[PDB]
Amino acid sequence: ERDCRVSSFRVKENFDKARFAGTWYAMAKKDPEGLFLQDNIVAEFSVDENGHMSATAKGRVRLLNNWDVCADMVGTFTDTEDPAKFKMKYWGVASFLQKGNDDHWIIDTDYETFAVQYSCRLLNLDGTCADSYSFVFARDPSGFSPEVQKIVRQRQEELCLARQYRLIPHNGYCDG
Ligand SMILES: C/C=C(C)/C=C/C=C(C)/C=C/C1=C(C)CCCC1(C)C
Repeated sequence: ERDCRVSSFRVKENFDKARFAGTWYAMAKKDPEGLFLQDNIVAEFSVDENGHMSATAKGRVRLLNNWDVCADMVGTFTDTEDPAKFKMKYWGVASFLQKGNDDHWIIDTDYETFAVQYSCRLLNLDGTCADSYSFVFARDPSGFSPEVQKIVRQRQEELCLARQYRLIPHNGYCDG
């Protein structure tokens, strides 16, 4: 039944950049292949006068050589024909941190409690996703109500990502 094609995934209706501004604590995540942020992830979103969205993010990353580093990351977003789908250019303040460009979609959000984000980095020949990442954010570091948890589980299912997220710890590693 349900369609796993990236192109059929619903997104946030009439997304509002200005209401999305602010601090968002990552609560759970579904990792992509390769190096990614491990934990202690906190993102901060901003929208200037011209409507240009940007964000800064802090998170712990395990370098291949076993060092643990706190990554200071920056991302700028470009608008598209869909208010909830953006192209994200990102880079770190330290030269060794990953740089790239990645789609950034806002699956769902109430602006005040939770948000579900999603990025497909590589499409299969059938249109499904072969390499994705998804974050579940909260406005409160204490998490969500059971009521909101139900909604979030729903969205995970529609991303065909159910049963594949892991809880993310916050223990002050990058100053929390
Ligand atoms: C080794 C360093 C690694 C992998 C860093 C990866 C950082 C990455 C995914 C950052 C993504 C985000 C940015 C910039 C802005 C806010 C939201 C996101 C979606 C949190």
